[PDB]
Amino acid sequence: GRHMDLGKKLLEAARAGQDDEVRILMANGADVNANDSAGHTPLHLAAKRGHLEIVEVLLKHGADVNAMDNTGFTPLHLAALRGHLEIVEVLLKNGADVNAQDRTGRTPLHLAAKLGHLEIVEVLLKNGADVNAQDKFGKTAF
Amino acid sequence: MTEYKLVVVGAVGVGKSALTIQLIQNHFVDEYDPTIEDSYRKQVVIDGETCLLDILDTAGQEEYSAMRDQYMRTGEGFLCVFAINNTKSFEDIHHYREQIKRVKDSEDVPMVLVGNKCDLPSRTVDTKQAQDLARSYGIPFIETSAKTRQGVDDAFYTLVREIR
Ligand SMILES: Nc1nc2c(ncn2[C@@H]2O[C@H](COP(=O)(O)OP(=O)(O)OP(O)(O)=S)[C@@H](O)[C@H]2O)c(=O)[nH]1
Ligand SMILES: [Mg+2]
Repeated sequence: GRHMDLGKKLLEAARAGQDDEVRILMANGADVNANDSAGHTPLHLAAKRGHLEIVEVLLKHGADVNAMDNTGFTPLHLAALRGHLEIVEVLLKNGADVNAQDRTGRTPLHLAAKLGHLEIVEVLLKNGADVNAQDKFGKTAF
Repeated sequence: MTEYKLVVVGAVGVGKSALTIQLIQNHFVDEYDPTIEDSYRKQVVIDGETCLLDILDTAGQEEYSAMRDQYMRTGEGFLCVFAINNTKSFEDIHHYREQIKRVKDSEDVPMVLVGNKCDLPSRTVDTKQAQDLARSYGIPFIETSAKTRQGVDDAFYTLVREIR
């Protein structure tokens, strides 16, 4: 009842970037890995939006750093897609899988290279991203 | 059951996400959150048969246009949405259609034209103009409102029938 409802508010707070509302919801027992209907966790929404503080907070609270939404994106896919560098770094220092595949086989490197995020491509390669990784169509990142 | 891979495409702000969340959760989101790429899953009954809808809700924003190829390769059917007070978004159906054809190397890809926001008072895109566009393309045309829920099931269920 309540616990489910704290999850939905945590999702909203993580998306809308309310750094302190997040801290409260957690201490009222909210689930750090609550899912929206698209399968996003709070860490996906915070990584997507570029809220570094909220990303740090969620990880300090046991957030699953390699959680996958219904498309198969991890938070590292989301941060890379939109060029959030410090987020990409922090996710990687907390054990993010650098070669995690979405449902079509795309790594974070695939998405970063697709959208031209060159600084993300470099940081990904420094962290053991595979240059020859293929998606499910046989296509590499380039 | 049979799984149908449905892809919702169209310009920024036409109601792709609001249509989709109406189908899945039966509620209308008044708030714009720009979509990158979201997947939704629903087990439904269509024409008396149980099936699963695997729905991808896509980015209208042109900054993500390089991701289109990928979802055009994977989708079985495309819900081509415009808003009835958004001339540009109607005109953009052409660009979406052309890319789909090129990626599937085919002129016959399951597709439905969706004129969204039919609850709105004034409109700049004529019903006749849209009916004509759909007849040119040889595809069905459905008028929807994510706000009232009008034509929501009809639109998705119609795309399913086109995949069959
Ligand atoms: N009046 C009315 N408003 C609608 C309807 N569908 C969506 N809207 C409104 O339009 C706005 C944008 O809708 P949204 O569903 O986010 O567009 P989108 O096509 O997903 O845009 P994007 O993610 O590619 S950037 C929202 O405020 C939403 O409430 C409708 O049928 N009628
Ligand atoms: Mg959307």
